[PDB]
Amino acid sequence: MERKISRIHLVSEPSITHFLQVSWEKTLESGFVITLTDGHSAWTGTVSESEISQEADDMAMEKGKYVGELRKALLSGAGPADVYTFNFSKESCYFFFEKNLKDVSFRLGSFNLEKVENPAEVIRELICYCLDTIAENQAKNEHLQKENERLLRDWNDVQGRFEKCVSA
Amino acid sequence: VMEELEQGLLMQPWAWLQLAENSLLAKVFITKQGYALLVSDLQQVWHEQVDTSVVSQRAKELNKRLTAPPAAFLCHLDNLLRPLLKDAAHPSEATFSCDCVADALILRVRSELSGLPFYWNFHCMLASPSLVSQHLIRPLMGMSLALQCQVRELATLLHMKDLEIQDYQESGATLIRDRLKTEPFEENSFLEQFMIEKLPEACSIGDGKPFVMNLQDLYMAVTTQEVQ
Repeated sequence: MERKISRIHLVSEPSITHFLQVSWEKTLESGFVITLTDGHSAWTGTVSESEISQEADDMAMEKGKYVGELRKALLSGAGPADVYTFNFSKESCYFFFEKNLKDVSFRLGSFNLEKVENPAEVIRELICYCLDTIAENQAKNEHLQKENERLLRDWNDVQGRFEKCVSA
Repeated sequence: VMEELEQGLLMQPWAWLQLAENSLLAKVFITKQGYALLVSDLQQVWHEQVDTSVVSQRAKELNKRLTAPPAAFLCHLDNLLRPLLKDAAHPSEATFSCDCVADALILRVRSELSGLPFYWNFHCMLASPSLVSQHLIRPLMGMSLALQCQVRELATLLHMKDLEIQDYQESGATLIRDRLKTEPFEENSFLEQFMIEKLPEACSIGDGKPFVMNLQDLYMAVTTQEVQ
């Protein structure tokens, strides 16, 4: 069970950012669930193994390469030089992302999301997940810093004893 | 536009193409307005000229999901093809295949662009008698005549050198090294020896690789002179 939250700039209104959370069990190959939000209303959708396999077959692409490209585009895996452009038609509830390639654009994925009646629940769940992960990271950092300080003190003591021994 | 593409194709050198155990000789000229292609296999010559509308339609039909202006498509095709044609043994990224229709030829090219598939298809009809003649026969004719003139000039130079060697031998000292002696040159004897011995291998066309590898500069010069 893993989930990643990313920020995106929809071309329709490139002034206010949106947040997309994608969660998967083991890898994106089997499938995942995606949820787009902007702070007021949210949409949700799911992609299964059959859907991703069909999309890859339509692309005449290797499954591994397609999975890697999807991971790069959705999990904010921006490379040294690569731009991905996303857009979500609200009227048709159709969200699709393409790989802009310097005046030649290659559409990468497209799905139809359903407007969830309750956006408050999903926003609250996202906030709760963020708070949990930040607390866990803070605890891990504190523990690691304490361990590093203790190890540094021990190393200093051992170095001093070694200097004394070599002198004697 | 049309004349520009025709002239660009005419003033281009032949390149070697290897695809699925088959070999071809290809001339390509790309431009923002369209492209011209002339392929051959030493038995038949196919020519295809495509403008903006046709390239756009074919790209949309083949690449269902590649929206781009036709000029960008032409530029990408040029960037993909020209380096491969210019130099062989290039990093293998452009795969080619040829399907011989009863009348036409379908050349399918599949390549990678930033890790994404890129397909294109050349639908080449049989080259017109005038185009094939102007592109192969007359230029080859000029190269043959130019090489004959070169051989004649080299024979004259050999005659001068042989005369001067005779002058040295008539009044001169012995050779420091005797292994450097050379017999007098005879045009008839040399021609007969070459024809009898090395013509079978010298004239072996094979699949066309030696022609592109050896004397493309002479072909380009002859074609450029013919243009003027």
